[PDB]
Amino acid sequence: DKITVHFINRDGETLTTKGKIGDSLLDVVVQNNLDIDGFGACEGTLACSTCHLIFEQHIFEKLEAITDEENDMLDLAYGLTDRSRLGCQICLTKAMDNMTVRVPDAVSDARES
Amino acid sequence: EQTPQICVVGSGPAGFYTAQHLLKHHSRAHVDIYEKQLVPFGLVRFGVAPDHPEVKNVINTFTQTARSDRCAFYGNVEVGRDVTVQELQDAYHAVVLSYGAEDHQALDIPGEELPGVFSARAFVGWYNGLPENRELAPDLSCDTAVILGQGNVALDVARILLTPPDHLEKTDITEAALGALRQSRVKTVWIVGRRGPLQVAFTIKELREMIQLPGTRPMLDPADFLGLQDRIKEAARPRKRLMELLLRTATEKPGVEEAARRASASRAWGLRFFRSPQQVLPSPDGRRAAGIRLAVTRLEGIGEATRAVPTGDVEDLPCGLVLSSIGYKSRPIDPSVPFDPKLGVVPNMEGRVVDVPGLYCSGWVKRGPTGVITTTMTDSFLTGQILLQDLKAGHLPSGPRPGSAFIKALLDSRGVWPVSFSDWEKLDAEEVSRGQASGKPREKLLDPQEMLRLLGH
Ligand SMILES: Cc1cc2nc3c(=O)[nH]c(=O)nc-3n(C[C@H](O)[C@H](O)[C@H](O)COP(=O)(O)OP(=O)(O)OC[C@H]3O[C@@H](n4cnc5c(N)ncnc54)[C@H](O)[C@@H]3O)c2cc1C
Ligand code: FES
Repeated sequence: DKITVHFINRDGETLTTKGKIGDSLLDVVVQNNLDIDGFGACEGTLACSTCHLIFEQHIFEKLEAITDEENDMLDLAYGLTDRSRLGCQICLTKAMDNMTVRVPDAVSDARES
Repeated sequence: EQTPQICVVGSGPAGFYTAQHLLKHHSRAHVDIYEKQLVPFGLVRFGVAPDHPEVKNVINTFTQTARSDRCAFYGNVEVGRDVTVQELQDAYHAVVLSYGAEDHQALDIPGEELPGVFSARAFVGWYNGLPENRELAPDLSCDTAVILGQGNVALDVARILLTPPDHLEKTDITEAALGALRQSRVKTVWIVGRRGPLQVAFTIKELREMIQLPGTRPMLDPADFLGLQDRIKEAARPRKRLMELLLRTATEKPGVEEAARRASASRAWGLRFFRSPQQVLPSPDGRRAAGIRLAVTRLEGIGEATRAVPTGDVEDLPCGLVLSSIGYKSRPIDPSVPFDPKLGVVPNMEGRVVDVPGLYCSGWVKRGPTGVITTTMTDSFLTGQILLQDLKAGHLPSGPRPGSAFIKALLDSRGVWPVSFSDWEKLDAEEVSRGQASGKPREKLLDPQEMLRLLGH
């Protein structure tokens, strides 16, 4: 890992770690063994929404153009914001070093009905 | 410290995610997963379509959990039959029911037993290798097929029915079903719902796949989307994009390329609205189903208990195959556990089974058959947590607990031989080999007795 990334887990706790550029945040999460409740279930294949992440505004603006394939899975995600993206679709870049991504928590009991 | 003994009834997503949560958030807790089938994973194996392999990837995470030293698998054990819930409650500190929703919603209409009428989920288990469905042998010689209900399951069987057979060649779809699908003369599939477009139960991913299915064209009536535009523009995010895709497809003239594609299409799928199945119409010799009588309905009686009610006008639809995909319901498996026949679930307060200390539940048996795998996952974590929370607070049986030491001896006395996860791995390896030759991920073993012969059982 050449760049650093901060993950704000659902329990407030922060998990700092480094991942070499080119890797999706799912790669950063998986290989670094971060404990994020059921993160990346389909293993980054656009079949779930468990890798959902909330990026910083100053970084969201310059991320790869979101596809329909990603929006299709993102609509089914809870805790959706205006800076949400599927973590496994975002490959790290040099400008992302030290950024802070937040894993959506809040009240998702609403999705269970 | 105490070494928690937890039992999970059912090895599908809800059971494996509850166990996953328990193992992750308690370093000494042990989880034993019971399953009536010979193999694990439930609907991820038997439900998720074979042309949806990406979704079956959650199996890798369950396999990792099952491999944990604090987890054990016990297939070929039908709780409530081979072992009672009361007996599991004596052996463990906590028991979690995660046996999904097996029962199928009957149409309850004249002629629903005519040959050619199947449960959409029986058709699915057919091509997905569920043993009980391997001899379904549906007659696909007729041109039209009608699917009652507009959920994702409906789109799944409609998609499998219209997908060019060759495109399914290298999926883990049973060779038996693929063979039948090659001889199928089904070219028209109608998905009929009791309500309107704003009520479709499917997601945009599965719909998009349908709209772009090779060799097919969509049959949507623009009239079903009249004075419905402004309501779409105001819908919530999850709903909006879905509806806009339907409205677009139903009312916008396709580009030169798309039109050419449709003019070339040899198969078609469509959506019917405001029609409830009134009766399955028989063939001349009355030996099979030849069509279905649909009653025109109206939104009448709104509020919480909203429902569509027949106006009195009917419409007879020609069709040789009728698939019922109108949801399902769990079923009681033990007289020791309470049951809500109306909602079709085990009465519970956020996971805690009503009036039964130490008894919990998760998945479809807890919330109903309306959640995808991600929904089931986050729901199952909540149950695992409320259980750990009761443990910490001291609200679960104190002390000892023999767990499997007791149940093993018990099942032994009863002549029930359990299938361990490692036994499953020998079977798994076998199915994967059989998939080598034909270039498929695997070739599922369908014969119950052969699967057991393999394991030495
Ligand atoms: C046709 C179909 C297609 C689907 N496609 C998708 C998809 O593409 N993507 C998606 O995200 N979701 C999909 N789903 C939904 C997904 O399958 C469910 O959300 C998931 O299976 C729910 O898990 P569960 O643990 O509640 O139960 P299940 O997976 O049903 O598992 C319950 C388990 O309990 C076992 N069991 C039952 N009774 C007993 C007993 N008495 N003793 C012991 N074991 C018992 C069952 O055999 C089974 O293995 C689909 C569902 C269907 C029906
Ligand atoms: S890990 Fe499944 S969509 Fe990203």
